[PDB]
Amino acid sequence: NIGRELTDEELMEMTGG
Amino acid sequence: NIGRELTDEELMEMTGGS
Amino acid sequence: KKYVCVRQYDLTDCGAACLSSIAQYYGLKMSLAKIREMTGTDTQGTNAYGLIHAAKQLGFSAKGVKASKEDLLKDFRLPAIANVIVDNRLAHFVVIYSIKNRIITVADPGKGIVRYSMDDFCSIWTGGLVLLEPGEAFQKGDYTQNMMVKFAGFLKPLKKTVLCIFLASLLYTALGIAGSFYIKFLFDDLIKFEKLNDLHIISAGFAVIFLLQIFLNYYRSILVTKLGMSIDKSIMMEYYSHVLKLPMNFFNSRKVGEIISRFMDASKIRQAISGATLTIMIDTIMAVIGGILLYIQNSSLFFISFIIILLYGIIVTVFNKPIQNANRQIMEDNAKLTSALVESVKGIETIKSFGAEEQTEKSTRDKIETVMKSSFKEGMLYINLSSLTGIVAGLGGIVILWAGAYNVIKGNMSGGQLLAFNALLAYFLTPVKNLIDLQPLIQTAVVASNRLGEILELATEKELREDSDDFVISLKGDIEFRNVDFRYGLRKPVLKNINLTIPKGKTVAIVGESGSGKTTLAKLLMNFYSPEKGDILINGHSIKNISLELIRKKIAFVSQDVFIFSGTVKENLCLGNENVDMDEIIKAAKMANAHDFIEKLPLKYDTFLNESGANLSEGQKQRLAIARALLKKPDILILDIYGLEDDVTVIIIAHRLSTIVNCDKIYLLKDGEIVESGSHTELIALKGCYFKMWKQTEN
Amino acid sequence: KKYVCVRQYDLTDCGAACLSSIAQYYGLKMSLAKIREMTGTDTQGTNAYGLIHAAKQLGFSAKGVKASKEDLLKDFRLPAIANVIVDNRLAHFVVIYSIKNRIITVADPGKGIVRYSMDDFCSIWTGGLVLLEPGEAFQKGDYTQNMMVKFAGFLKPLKKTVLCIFLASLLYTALGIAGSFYIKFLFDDLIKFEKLNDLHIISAGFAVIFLLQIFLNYYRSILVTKLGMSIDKSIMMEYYSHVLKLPMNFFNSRKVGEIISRFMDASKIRQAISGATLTIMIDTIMAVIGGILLYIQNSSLFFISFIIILLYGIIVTVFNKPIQNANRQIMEDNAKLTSALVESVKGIETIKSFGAEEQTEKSTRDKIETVMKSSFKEGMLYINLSSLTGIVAGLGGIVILWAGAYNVIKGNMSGGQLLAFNALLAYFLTPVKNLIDLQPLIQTAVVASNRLGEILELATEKELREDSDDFVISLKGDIEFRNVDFRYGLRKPVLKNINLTIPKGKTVAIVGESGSGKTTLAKLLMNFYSPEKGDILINGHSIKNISLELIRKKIAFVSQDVFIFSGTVKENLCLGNENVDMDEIIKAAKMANAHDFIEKLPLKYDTFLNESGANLSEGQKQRLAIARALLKKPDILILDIYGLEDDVTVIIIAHRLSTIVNCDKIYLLKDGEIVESGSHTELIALKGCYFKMWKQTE
Ligand SMILES: CCCCCCCC/C=C/CCCCCCCC(=O)O[C@@H](COC(=O)CCCCCCCCCCCCCCC)COP(=O)([O-])OCC[N+](C)(C)C
Ligand SMILES: CCCCCCCCCCCCCCCC(=O)OCCCOP(=O)(O)OCC[N+](C)(C)C
Ligand SMILES: CCCCCCCCCCCCCCCC(=O)OCCCOP(=O)(O)OCC[N+](C)(C)C
Ligand SMILES: CCCCCCCCCCCCCCCC(=O)OCCCOP(=O)(O)OCC[N+](C)(C)C
Ligand SMILES: CCCCCCCCCCCCCCCC(=O)OCCCOP(=O)(O)OCC[N+](C)(C)C
Ligand SMILES: Nc1ncnc2c1ncn2[C@@H]1O[C@H](COP(=O)(O)OP(=O)(O)O)[C@@H](O)[C@H]1O
Ligand SMILES: Nc1ncnc2c1ncn2[C@@H]1O[C@H](COP(=O)(O)OP(=O)(O)O)[C@@H](O)[C@H]1O
Repeated sequence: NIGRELTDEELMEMTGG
Repeated sequence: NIGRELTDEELMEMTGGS
Repeated sequence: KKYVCVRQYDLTDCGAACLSSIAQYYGLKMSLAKIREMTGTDTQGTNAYGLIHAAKQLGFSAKGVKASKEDLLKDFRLPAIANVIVDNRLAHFVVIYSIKNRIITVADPGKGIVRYSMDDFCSIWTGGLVLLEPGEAFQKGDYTQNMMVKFAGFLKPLKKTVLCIFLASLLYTALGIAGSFYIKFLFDDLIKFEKLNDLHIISAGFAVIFLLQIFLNYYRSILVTKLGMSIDKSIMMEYYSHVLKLPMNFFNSRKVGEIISRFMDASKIRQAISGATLTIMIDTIMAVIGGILLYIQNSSLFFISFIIILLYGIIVTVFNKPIQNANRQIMEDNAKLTSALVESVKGIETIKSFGAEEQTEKSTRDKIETVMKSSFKEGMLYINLSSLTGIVAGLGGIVILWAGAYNVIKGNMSGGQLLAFNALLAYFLTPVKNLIDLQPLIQTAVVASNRLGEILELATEKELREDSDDFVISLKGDIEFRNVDFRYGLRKPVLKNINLTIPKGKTVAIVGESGSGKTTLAKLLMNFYSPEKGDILINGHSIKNISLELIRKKIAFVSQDVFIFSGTVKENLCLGNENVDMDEIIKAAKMANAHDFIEKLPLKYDTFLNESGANLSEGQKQRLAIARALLKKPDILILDIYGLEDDVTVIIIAHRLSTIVNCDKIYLLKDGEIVESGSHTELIALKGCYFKMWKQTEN
Repeated sequence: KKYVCVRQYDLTDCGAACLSSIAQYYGLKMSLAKIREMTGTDTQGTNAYGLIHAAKQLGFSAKGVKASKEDLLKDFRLPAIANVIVDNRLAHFVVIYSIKNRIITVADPGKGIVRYSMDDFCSIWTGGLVLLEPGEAFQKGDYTQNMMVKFAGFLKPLKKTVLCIFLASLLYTALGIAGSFYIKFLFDDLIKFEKLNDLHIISAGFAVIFLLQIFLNYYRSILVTKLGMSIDKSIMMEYYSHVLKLPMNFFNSRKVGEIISRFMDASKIRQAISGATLTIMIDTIMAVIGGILLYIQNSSLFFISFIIILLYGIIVTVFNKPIQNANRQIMEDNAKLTSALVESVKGIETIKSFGAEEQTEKSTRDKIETVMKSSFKEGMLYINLSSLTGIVAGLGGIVILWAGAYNVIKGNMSGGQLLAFNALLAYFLTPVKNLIDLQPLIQTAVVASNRLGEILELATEKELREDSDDFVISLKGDIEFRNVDFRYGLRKPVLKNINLTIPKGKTVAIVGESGSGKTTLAKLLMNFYSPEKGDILINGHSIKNISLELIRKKIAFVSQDVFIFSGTVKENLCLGNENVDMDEIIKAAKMANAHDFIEKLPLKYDTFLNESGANLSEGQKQRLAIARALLKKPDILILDIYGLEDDVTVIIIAHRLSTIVNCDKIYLLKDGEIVESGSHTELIALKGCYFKMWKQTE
């Protein structure tokens, strides 16, 4: 239970590659 | 004088190399 | 447990590699090419949403949070995919395994297992974490296969060639070992007793032996070359034949360079399939025989030789890993420099306009300096390795001569025996050195075999298709979309809810703004992609149950992005069709109105189009595509000309509102849904969004 | 009289190479770059008109004709230029040199001197011919410069390093030659007399000698690596700095790969600037010393070794050329295969739509078969070369041992001396073999040096500038095009006598169809290109007499082909200038309404746009370009009224007439002329073409 659970909009925003 | 003289417009149609 | 780091195969599979590493940590091994498509990886990369979706699809309980520096010190799950930004340029994914105290150990898919200070990691860390647990429905397994065993099956039709190479190598080795005693016979027998008559006969015999050895080397070199050519051709053609059958989501999620770069993997696989196999099975026997002979000559000198080869092996093994790390850094720096050079040459207009020539010179100078530094690091590594190997070899030779002289003085051997030992050394140390030098080759070939053969496991387009129908032959009818949804690989949904019916044998036009999705409907109607939810019906029949060949044959799509391949004008028009009459070709070219400039071109319908029709203009290339589509003689025609029968359905995709006034029906697509539909007059009178965009654009 | 065959440096310079070959045959030698730029060679090659134009410029009298097989045997100038359709896939230029007994001799710039039959030549021949002959205004000479001279002049600052490498190499050679006598001391003196303590002492001494040799090799390798990197960096940076100053006709006429391959040419040059010089010096001295020592040991064995190295050199020299030809063929086949693979992968959707997977598979299989066939021909060449070299080396070693044993039996030598001779052979055969092996390295370096250094002789953009008065400080005023003529290279003219006037501070627009030449006016206004006839005037003064810095600084051009460089948003918006404060960039972004999307980014004004703004799309890159142009603060702005000063001229280029109605003046560009000029109401009246395009467009 660390920090704040990110929403689908925020999940789709932190990328990599 | 071997052949028909090419015109100045038709000369640009005789290209080569790419 | 052990820390698993799965290295990347390409430049944009960071999240897939991290998920694979975490899955393998808990005992679930899968190919990277399957996890890469589960995560929705594409050209841009992977987002945390794809990682969560794939992990939940893998049985893991997945969650995504944004944390702070102090949140790390708290206790939580071990694997912990994390987001970083290296060089402040591009985002990246790593796996933070454990936090002992102030030290962060991470599996980086691009480098390996590395360790950062807490401050350094917190500097590069972006605060985003992907928490993973092995769920409740997570089952352990190993769903991979040995690629090297798979590619070793190409040797089965070449058993005769392999046997011939083996026999030639055995004869070559035997003749060389026999010829290594010439100097012993010289010094011990001929020179000592002044046998002039024999000298000539023995010398001629050894010359004949050497000539036979040369002939055997010639023959086996030809055989090895032919074997390698065959294996390369087989692997390359198998890979290409499989790639040509894969769905469109394979090509849209990968670059052209990624697909083409695996043609160089075939050579790497061949190296260990053929050369390494030959080296093992030949040099093992050769080294055993050479060591037996050396031990027969002298035990102490054989022990010295064994120590020499052991030291060489230790040095090479120690220098193996550092050398491959520096080469990768050089390749990365060279790629950066090449990108900078190409990008500055292509944008010379802007550089000259803004006067940014000194800036470009400085940037290129800095990148060249970086490349030179990396090259010097690798060169220093190679120089150190060569110096150590040379020390070992030269001192070993000197010590061998020293101990041989000592033994000759003591009477254990003779000078001719010492020189014969020096030759049999050349027939002993070389096989073991060749066997030792197989580690980089085998490692590279294993990596390449996995990289190439994980794609051969991918299901083809025909395999994924369900049962077809042998009673649907014509696609004429009504095209209807029932609650169609679509996304381009775990991204924002292009279409949110699509409901539209296209009347039979009519002309319709879908209107919208840039990025509305009209091209997506065009692709979905041709089964290039499948809707994630909904259905597409053509004359009361599901789009999935119609034969794929019929779907591709009876539907034509002409876009502004035409594709012309190198070949004659007739060859481009006859793409995929072999037996076609020339009258049909000229009729289609006349209908497409491309029959004028083609005749203007030399050779008429044989003009080779250099570099994808570079000589032709944009307006001309479109007309060839239209002629090709008309030659296909389709039932549905999607344009972005009109001379077909009225029965064919015609669909028009355009952002302009003027050329489609006469269309029978107009569908307005906004925000991924069909907001308005009907004829032009009805939409104009309806005072909908069509009226707004008509007043804004066309006034 | 020798037949001169100038080879190609690139793919599109066949006609330039042919004209250079003819000129050299007639006694005029020039660099290929100047001839290439006179012929109008570009990315599509050159045509006949360019060849006659350059020949007339070069003092020749030239003409172009179309002949037949009946005219290919009459009396005419023996050296001519002929057009071929090689492979029925590529048009190309060759030079005809002699026809007699029905055998055509042609210099092909891509292959060399070749001889076809009448049938094959007439099969490939197009019938076109260029006839040339020296005229009254013909001047011979040699205007080409030696490039090895200057690329070795780069070695002048690094002479101390070369001297250190030389001294280390001589010390290494002396230590190795001294250590070559260990086997002689063993067999002749230590083993024979059973001296055990002396054995240990001499063995330790020779071990120390070998260790010193290893240290010297370490030091020399470090120095050589550093010298090579220094010379590579110097050549590369010189080439790049000169290239960045060249005019835009240098970049329009060449591809990106053509400009980039000179970076590999730099390393090719260095391999002979550094490697060949040190090799020649060190190995010549070492070979002489080793030969003297071998002759002292035994004359007959020395003669045998000399014959060995002579045979090796003969074999290598004979095999040199076919290996190069096979390698060239292999590279060509690899290029064709890669092109086919890239085309098939890029156009996979069309292949799937038309069901041409089997045809593409068969075509790629055929190209792979061709590549493999070309690779086996070079493989067999190397196998034959290695087999002959191995025969020579092994039989020479056997014969050396045979003759040495004969001499030892006859008392002319000793066994230790024979073993020492075998050890010393490494210091005579290796240097001469290395000297022989320099033939492929020096020819390649010469070709690379010519390729790279012919560009460095080209005039830069500032050099070609005329006299510029330093009184003009602003470009605000009427823009006049007087009788402006232009053509891209030696092609058909694009602008035929443009004459127009753009008022001061007014928003005017240029309309026309696609490909009319509207962008050409903008490019000429920015002085990227100069008009071949006519003049362009800003504020009365001629554009040629205003400093290039002011022209490039006070004129901005934003088109659809926006280029964004790999860097932060602030870095791209601050291209060219760095002494800019953030409030100015904020104001420009607000004016270009680009502020919002930059704000909603991971790092506002610091987001790194990888792969030339791959994150952004068409619509944001244009806004970034507009913001950058506004930061430029131009007196003339060309677009495809944000802030400004109400006297800054704005010129709009478009083909959709809807957005031009409000423009003060509208210039219709047809057939290379400004046919109609006026307001929207005036032109839409009974004027002619403008009404036609207005009614057709909407
Ligand atoms: C201090 C000592 C330093 C010495 C270093 C000096 C080394 C510098 C050397 C430089 C050599 C430069 C040669 C270039 C010119 C060749 C021209 C040519 O056309 O060749 C042609 C033939 O060639 C031959 O047939 C034989 C060549 C004669 C070379 C003599 C021996 C080489 C060196 C001896 C060394 C002795 C050293 C002794 C030392 C004691 C090539 O034609 P092709 O198309 O390729 O194929 C031919 C096929 N065909 C056969 C069917 C026809
Ligand atoms: C005299 C008694 C000896 C008895 C021993 C019997 C064993 C016989 C074997 C001999 C060795 C021969 C094997 C070597 C084969 C070889 O090495 O073959 C050379 C190729 C010659 O052909 P090549 O010159 O390459 O063709 C033209 C190429 N080029 C010049 C145009 C470049
Ligand atoms: C007294 C009896 C006398 C009999 C004499 C007979 C001698 C016969 C000798 C043949 C042996 C030849 C086998 C050679 C095998 C070989 O030479 O194999 C190379 C090893 C390469 O693999 P390696 O370097 O060990 O990998 C490192 C891995 N790791 C440590 C990094 C984890
Ligand atoms: C009488 C019997 C005759 C048999 C003849 C057979 C010949 C045997 C020759 C094998 C040579 C193989 C040697 C391999 C040694 C080896 O493989 O050991 C290397 C050390 C591990 O180094 P490594 O982990 O790879 O990396 C660096 C890590 N570190 C050390 C820097 C910390
Ligand atoms: C294309 C493949 C060809 C490969 C061939 C390579 C072979 C290289 C060998 C060169 C010819 C060597 C033959 C020379 C033989 C010779 O030269 O034999 C030396 C000994 C003769 O004795 P000699 O030197 O005349 O001194 C006599 C003094 N004394 C003893 C009477 C006191
Ligand atoms: N090959 C692709 N891969 C991923 N996304 C794509 C691809 N092609 C289009 N898209 C996305 O789908 C959306 C639909 O755009 P598109 O249908 O091409 O517009 P239009 O209907 O005007 O042609 C776009 O916003 C684009 O970002
Ligand atoms: N960089 C170039 N190199 C060679 N030819 C060019 C180049 N740019 C344009 N052209 C040719 O010159 C003509 C100029 O037209 P252009 O200025 O592109 O029209 P518009 O401004 O309406 O797009 C075009 O027909 C094109 O064929």
